[PDB]
Amino acid sequence: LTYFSARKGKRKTVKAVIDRFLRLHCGLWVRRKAGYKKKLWKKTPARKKRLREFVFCNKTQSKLLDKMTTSFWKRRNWYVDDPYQKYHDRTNLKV
Amino acid sequence: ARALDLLRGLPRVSLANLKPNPGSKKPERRPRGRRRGRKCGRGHKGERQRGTRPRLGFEGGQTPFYIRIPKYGFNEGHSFRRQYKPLSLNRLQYLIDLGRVDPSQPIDLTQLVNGRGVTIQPLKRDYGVQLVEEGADTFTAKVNIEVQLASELAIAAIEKNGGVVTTAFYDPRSLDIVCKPVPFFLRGQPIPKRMLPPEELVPYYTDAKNRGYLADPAKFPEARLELARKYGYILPDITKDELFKMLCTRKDPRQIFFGLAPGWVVNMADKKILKPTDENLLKYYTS
Amino acid sequence: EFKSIYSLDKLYPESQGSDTAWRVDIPLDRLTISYCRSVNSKAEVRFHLATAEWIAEPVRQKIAITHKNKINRLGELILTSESSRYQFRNLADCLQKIRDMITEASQKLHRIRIENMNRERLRQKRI
Amino acid sequence: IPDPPKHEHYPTPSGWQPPRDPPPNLPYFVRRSRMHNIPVYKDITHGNRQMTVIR
Amino acid sequence: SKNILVRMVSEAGTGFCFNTKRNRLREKLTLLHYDPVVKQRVLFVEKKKIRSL
RNA sequence: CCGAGCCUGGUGAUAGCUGGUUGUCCAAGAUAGAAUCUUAGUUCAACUUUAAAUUUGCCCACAGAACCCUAAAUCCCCUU
RNA sequence: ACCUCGGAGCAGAACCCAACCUCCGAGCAGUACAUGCUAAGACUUCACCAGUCAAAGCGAACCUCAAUUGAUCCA
Ligand SMILES: [Mg+2]
Ligand SMILES: [Mg+2]
Ligand SMILES: [Mg+2]
Ligand SMILES: [Mg+2]
Ligand SMILES: [Mg+2]
Ligand SMILES: [Mg+2]
Ligand SMILES: [Mg+2]
Ligand SMILES: [Mg+2]
Ligand SMILES: [Mg+2]
Ligand SMILES: [Mg+2]
Repeated sequence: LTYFSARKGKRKTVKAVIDRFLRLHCGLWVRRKAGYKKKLWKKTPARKKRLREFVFCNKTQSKLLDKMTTSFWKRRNWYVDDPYQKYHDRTNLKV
Repeated sequence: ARALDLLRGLPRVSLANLKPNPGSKKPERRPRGRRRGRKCGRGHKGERQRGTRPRLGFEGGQTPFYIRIPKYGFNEGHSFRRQYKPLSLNRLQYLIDLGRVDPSQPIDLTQLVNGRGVTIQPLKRDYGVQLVEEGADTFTAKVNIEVQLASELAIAAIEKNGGVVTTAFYDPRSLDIVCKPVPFFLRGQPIPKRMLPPEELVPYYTDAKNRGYLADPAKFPEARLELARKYGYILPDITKDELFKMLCTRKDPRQIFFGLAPGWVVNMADKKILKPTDENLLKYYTS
Repeated sequence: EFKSIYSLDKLYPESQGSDTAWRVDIPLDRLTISYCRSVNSKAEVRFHLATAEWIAEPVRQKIAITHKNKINRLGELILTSESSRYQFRNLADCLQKIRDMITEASQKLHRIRIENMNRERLRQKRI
Repeated sequence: IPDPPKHEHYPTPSGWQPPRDPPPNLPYFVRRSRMHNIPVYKDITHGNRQMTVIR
Repeated sequence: SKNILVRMVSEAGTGFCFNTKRNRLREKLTLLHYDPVVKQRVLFVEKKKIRSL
């Protein structure tokens, strides 16, 4: 997806997935479940909480957007007042 | 050695006796012949070989995965979010044991980055470095560490051993010169004066608990007493030791180095240091 | 050597001496402390209760009768904490619990009282 | 890199220990790195090759 | 146009709200509900309509 | 050679469609389906391939898997 | 003529299974307003999107029906 630009000849990230997803440095990507802001009146309480909770992504669609993004978005970022600091790293992972 | 005594008997090395490590440069495989030549690994018939496949992330008219997911405030203003690089007092204990940074003198981000303790990328919007509680044990530094951010355990551990902690904010172009001043000294311009913190970090750098350089010195004994009262350790009054003056060496705002000040132009080839000596220029650099 | 308009002496003239920035209960020397690990570092504090002069008389026995579980055979109150990996933070909430104990001293149970009432209404018996 | 200070107490904190002098007479020897550390390192490959190397 | 969806507002001024269905002909309703902020059953009055169903 | 002329230029227009794609030798290898202004195609699944980490995989033995409305079988399963 | 969803046979017995194959239906309604918040562990309409069940805890009392419906941006 736009492998080489015209003014510099570099990959170009689309700001779509920036607004939709978020990266952890281990290589994981999360997202807000769709349909969480529409027709909440008819949904049971168990459904709307399932929509409010975050969800990870499969390796394929994660790999797909990883091909899209550039190395700038993959670097380690040390934010302040960031709850994702505990999750950028991984612990007790075997195979 | 067993390596060299072979070469003396073996013949002389030249271009003809030259060869790389086997397994490094694998041979190129071009599509010419019976094996690859027929279709060259592009499929039988379709966009795969014709080259008119859709873009990446296309589902054949179906809504791609990246549009069906709603937008949320994950990374907005990330080019202005607050960032700082970690620094562990384990490493500080490690680096002083190696002797690259001397505890006899006041430690600083300049002495740190001159020691290559941690890299820093000011154009990647990191306004300094924070202390990290990991390393509370095995710490006898006694240094007058200069930092930007600081944790409560790091301050207590440093003050227990007799050291000194203090926060000091730097601007983007005021920090890149701090972490790397010599190329600006190849320019010849006067070093710029620092600024006050932004319109949200002032409560932090004015508070006494976090050792704010705007906070009063009268409140630091109170904060020291509460930390000793908190984590249960004696409070060593550092006025006794001979180097108490060194430990209290601190830079006022709008000054980078303890020696140098804004407006002071420095030169290395035919080494000289110069002043403006104009009332209009001098009184602003103090401001 | 250099003093800006935002300098310490200029901002707050009340404090001038650099020594002013470094001027000056629960005696640590009287207490006994040890450390171990089990992945968190545990801090074990121990001290004789009745010998502590810094605690007053009515507070001392109050802690004894209310915290009968933790006292040792030799008379020392034992206290432990292994929430964090940092022995300093372990020592922190240890004395905080002790501070919370003396303050309140100076100030399933539903099922338990049922059986006590059942036991009391069962023992109507004269010699 | 400056030669580190000769600490009166060993092993130094942070698990540092300089090499013994004179070395032990052996058929081999392992030198320290630029930072006077041990040249033992880790490495991950294929997501599962969980190995350690010496240089 | 049988039923109607209506919102209600916390009379305490906290701003907690939700929605429920109502008949087009039935009069205004006032019911209790557990406010997570006030943390007990409190009366809410419904104000207006949002959409028919 | 006018359902709208001819020449150059944009233009190497684009074409999910056809046409064809160059030396030698060896191994493995056709595989449920869902969605699509989608059924001549594409994305994912499944299958196949390479280089690896770990250990179970396969065949399966008694027992076990519905009332409603009498089939060959099937699922699981320690042993071997 | 149909384009989505649910039930029955084809598909008898773990699962799945199509035909412009054979039938019946749905795009609601009713009662509460804790139809509140969180949380172990799993299934999943053969991918994904979705859709599902829920121990326990805080806080309280002392949901039925089968489909009964609709993503993103934007307002
Ligand atoms: Mg084809
Ligand atoms: Mg062809
Ligand atoms: Mg095309
Ligand atoms: Mg490597
Ligand atoms: Mg003509
Ligand atoms: Mg072409
Ligand atoms: Mg073969
Ligand atoms: Mg088996
Ligand atoms: Mg599935
Ligand atoms: Mg429960």
